[PDB]
Amino acid sequence: QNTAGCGQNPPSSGVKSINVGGMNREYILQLPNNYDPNKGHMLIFGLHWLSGSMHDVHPNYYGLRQLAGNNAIFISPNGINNGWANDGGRDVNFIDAILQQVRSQLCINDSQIFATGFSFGGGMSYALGCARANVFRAIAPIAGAQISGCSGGTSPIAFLGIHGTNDDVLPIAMGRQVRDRFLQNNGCQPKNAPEPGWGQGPIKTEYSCQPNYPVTWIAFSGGHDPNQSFVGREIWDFFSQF
Ligand SMILES: *[C@@H]1O[C@H](CO)[C@@H](O[C@@H]2O[C@H](CO)[C@@H](O)[C@H](O)[C@H]2NC(C)=O)[C@H](O)[C@H]1NC(C)=O
Ligand SMILES: COc1cc(/C=C/C(=O)O)ccc1O
Ligand SMILES: [Mg+2]
Repeated sequence: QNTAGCGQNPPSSGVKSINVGGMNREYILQLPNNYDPNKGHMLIFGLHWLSGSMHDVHPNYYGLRQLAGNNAIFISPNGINNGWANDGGRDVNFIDAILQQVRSQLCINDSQIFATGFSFGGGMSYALGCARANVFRAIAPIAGAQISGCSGGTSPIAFLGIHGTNDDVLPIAMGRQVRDRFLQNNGCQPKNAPEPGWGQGPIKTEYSCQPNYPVTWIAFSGGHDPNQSFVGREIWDFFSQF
């Protein structure tokens, strides 16, 4: 179902500021090349990593921008202290405030709201899946871990996890913990997920879960690096199935 912003004159793309409980915070809004204000769009949050900023995720959005056509609106929010510590839920509240604002300004399909990010931004995507499973259709942490909290975390939500076997910063076992939570929440049948050897190609494992709540795990043989050529393709294909 489409939001109240449908049919309204659109704002401009660029850096926006927003008051969150007295705290001034900032995000980048990127409209598609051809924005039809009468068509419901996907909404994709891309979340930066530690010591990064919103300006590192924009303009490429982990490879999604080049694949998305006119179907998606992109948002790159800025973390406090170049991170997503999410103290007391303040970063979940930030996302709540962005959503309230953009849904009233833009034509968004409420069943196509997504979040993805790398490392600390993958932790933050996980926190949104824990606390806002009613809002987000799917999350895709890249080298994620439980480092931004997880309040709630019992509801199902479609999940794609990507992680490198030789990641020395957030070891892959931390990403498997995130995955295993949604294998339980989504009612997935137990299944072995093989992971590649050194110098071997990525291995994607698709689980059998409740119909609306798929779980996919992709392990690649590299390290702490989101710039693999399959990343944008796999995330887009996962998001566009809904
Ligand atoms: C908003 O998004 C939903 C889900 O993507 C759309 O519902 C889909 O409609 C297409 C039409 O063939 C089919 O793939 C399915 O029937 C629906 N997919 C689901 C429910 O996952 C919906 O049409 C979009 N637009 C509006 C106005 O709701
Ligand atoms: C190991 O624990 C942590 C790791 C990170 C790394 C974030 C990043 O690389 O983006 C952040 C916070 C942590 O508590
Ligand atoms: Mg298109």
